[PDB]
Amino acid sequence: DLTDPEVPSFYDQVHDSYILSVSTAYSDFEDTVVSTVAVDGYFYIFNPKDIATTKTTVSRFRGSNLVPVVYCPQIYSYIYSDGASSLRAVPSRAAFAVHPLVSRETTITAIGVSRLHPMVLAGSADGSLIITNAARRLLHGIKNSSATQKSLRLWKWDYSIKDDKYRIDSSYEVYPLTVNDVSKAKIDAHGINITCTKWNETSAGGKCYAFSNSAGLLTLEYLS
DNA sequence: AGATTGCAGCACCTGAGTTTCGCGTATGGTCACCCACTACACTACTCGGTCAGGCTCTTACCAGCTTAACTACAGTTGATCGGACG
Repeated sequence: DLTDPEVPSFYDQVHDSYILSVSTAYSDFEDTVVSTVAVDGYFYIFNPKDIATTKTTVSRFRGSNLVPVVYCPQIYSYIYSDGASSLRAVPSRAAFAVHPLVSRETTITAIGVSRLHPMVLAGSADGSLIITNAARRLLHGIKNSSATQKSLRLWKWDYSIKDDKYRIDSSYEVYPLTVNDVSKAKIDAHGINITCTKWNETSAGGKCYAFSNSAGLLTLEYLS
């Protein structure tokens, strides 16, 4: 309680080890459920009214030391990296309904989403930044999912061990949804991994986004 | 409002990511056999000293003599010896 910070309202065990990310799935029609992932790999959704009577599991991942999880409030779905190399959506009231959104050759390290639109931004540690419409997956039929949903690479960082440049590539690439795909882990230059990515969420700024690599090359674009 | 057509819902054959598995190939581990080296106590044949046997050589003769030297009697002079000195 930010007004009474001396003692917590509750202190209950929910994971075996380090809890990496916690996220709130707010709604005008359902309880404020909370999701959590940890180095033990479990993804749990629960209601803070009573954890013990409500705790539910979405998945167990391989133990991974950075797992981005965010809430897409336009479609009431959590958006998460599987700790390896796929982006997936899970509705807060149907945990079994896991839909994979995109596959990448290197781990998804940062994810961003906004309160005004369903556009999800995901950055992989290969320096690739991808955009995809999560609502097109969530609000439509299962049958033609392998062809009706696609993604676009907005930018790619690259680096040369001998030339020492950072080499931002503006060229757009379309990646279709490989549903049955393998997890992958291609190692890449230390500075070119994407450390954060977020859209501005005001109406005036709503087409603007910001992203960063780990060397320091913060980058912003207005999508017009 | 019918002839032309799409959506998409049903069912069944199928495909890969993922898993469990069998074997190769090769490696450390069990343990059984029989070998090498060592050694305390022993086996046994020969060599060696001692003794007898008995065959063997070589001596030197009896008294006398007659060829050969000693072996006692015998006289002035040494120089250790006692026993006392320095």
